[PDB]
Amino acid sequence: IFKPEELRQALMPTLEALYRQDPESLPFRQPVDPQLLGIPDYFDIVKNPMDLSTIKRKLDTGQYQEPWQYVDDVWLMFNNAWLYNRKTSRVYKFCSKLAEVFEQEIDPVMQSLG
Ligand SMILES: COc1ccc2c(c1)N(CCCNC(=O)c1cccc3c1N[C@H](C)CC(=O)N3)CCC2
Repeated sequence: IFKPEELRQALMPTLEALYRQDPESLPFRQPVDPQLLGIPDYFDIVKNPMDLSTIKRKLDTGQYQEPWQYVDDVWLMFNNAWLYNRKTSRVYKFCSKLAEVFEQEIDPVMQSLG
């Protein structure tokens, strides 16, 4: 059983590491509004949108029972971006950088949580 405060304390630094990436985190910080962004087919392609602010809210409000659910949301965010965007795009390349950062951050943390 994982207490929500323990998950927050352990996992939030990994999320903060993503947020600190500039310019790479910028398209990932807030939920996608497809009409506002001029990408009206977004939710047709991306069935389960995810973004950094949603993940933070889930940690803040105790919505994860176990740490792999958090890892899965981060990876969902990445996979959505690699699915929707062209390989030359900023979002695609930025996603790839975030995945590099996340891999390094999450490893010791997951080992520590068990
Ligand atoms: C589009 O690339 C950039 C790169 C840098 C910056 C911005 C936009 N802008 C705008 C940020 C807001 N737009 C997006 O978030 C976005 C736009 C088009 C497509 C995608 C968008 N992002 C999500 C992940 C959905 C996605 O899969 N693809 C801010 C200044 C910095």
